[PDB]
Amino acid sequence: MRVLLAPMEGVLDSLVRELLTEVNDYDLCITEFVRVVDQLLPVKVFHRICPELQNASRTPSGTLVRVQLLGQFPQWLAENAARAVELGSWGVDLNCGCLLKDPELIYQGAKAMREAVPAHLPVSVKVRLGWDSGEKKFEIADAVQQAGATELVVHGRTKEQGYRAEHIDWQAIGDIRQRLNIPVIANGEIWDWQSAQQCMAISGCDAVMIGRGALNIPNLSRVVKYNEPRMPWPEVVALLQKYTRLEHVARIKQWLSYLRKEYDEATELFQHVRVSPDIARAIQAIDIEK
Ligand SMILES: Cc1cc2nc3c(=O)[nH]c(=O)nc-3n(C[C@H](O)[C@H](O)[C@H](O)COP(=O)(O)O)c2cc1C
Repeated sequence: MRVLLAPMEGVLDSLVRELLTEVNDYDLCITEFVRVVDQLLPVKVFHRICPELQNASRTPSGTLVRVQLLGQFPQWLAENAARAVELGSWGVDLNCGCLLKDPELIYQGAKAMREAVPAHLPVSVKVRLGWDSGEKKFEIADAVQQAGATELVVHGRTKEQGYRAEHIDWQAIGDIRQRLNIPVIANGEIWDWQSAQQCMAISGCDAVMIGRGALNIPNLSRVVKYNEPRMPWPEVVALLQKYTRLEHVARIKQWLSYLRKEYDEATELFQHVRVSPDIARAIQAIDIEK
């Protein structure tokens, strides 16, 4: 089984990647997107989004990270893809879900990137089922394969369905997988060991990507792969303590907000820390127990 850590712009950055990968077995993390328009972005932008590039594309604990690009113009997707790779990125990812209601644009963008990235390095594309309909989710999928992309992440909802749980369609992901000859990584609504098993049995995918769930349960990759139990609240606290010592984070409150769905003890700690960065002391104060 492969488990990928999703890109979560405004939630996951290099610090949380280093934190999480330490206590997980993610096969690969995708960075938050590098926004591409019509310019080659400076080296400094890539290093800042992806500090791992200077560590052979790995978090300190050794988990691979891949730079993601977001954009439309194939020429510039290609030049930025080449630069990502020159700087050390283990392949490059293309965001087509945060998007493109034209399979031709996905085809051209991914192709330019494939040709611009050294053939032995992966070029992956992340998509949704469709814009306002999942009709010809095959067109999109065909586009990606025909472009020469290495693998396809499919978020099992259309753009309009947003993040509504009742709209997740793992079977659609399966129909795409049956049709293609590159790996399909199932994404969306994977929260625990059982939902992962349900997803893979229905889609037939042996690879999944987890986003929001990876914050609700900090060791979700090990939960999914090994049916490890969820990380114990004292360990979560110990982890949030380590987070404070990694150095300005208001993402801490955001994380605690995520943790409220799974850990009862998080709702009180959320209220405490909600309402200056003395929050560091408050968190660092707690004795583990309990
Ligand atoms: C806050 C937030 C930020 C996201 N940022 C990105 C992103 O930068 N690039 C991308 O391809 N998808 C992004 N996504 C989409 C997710 O990676 C993922 O496909 C989606 O959350 C569904 O997976 P999940 O149900 O496991 O969370 C983002 C989603 C959320 C909620």
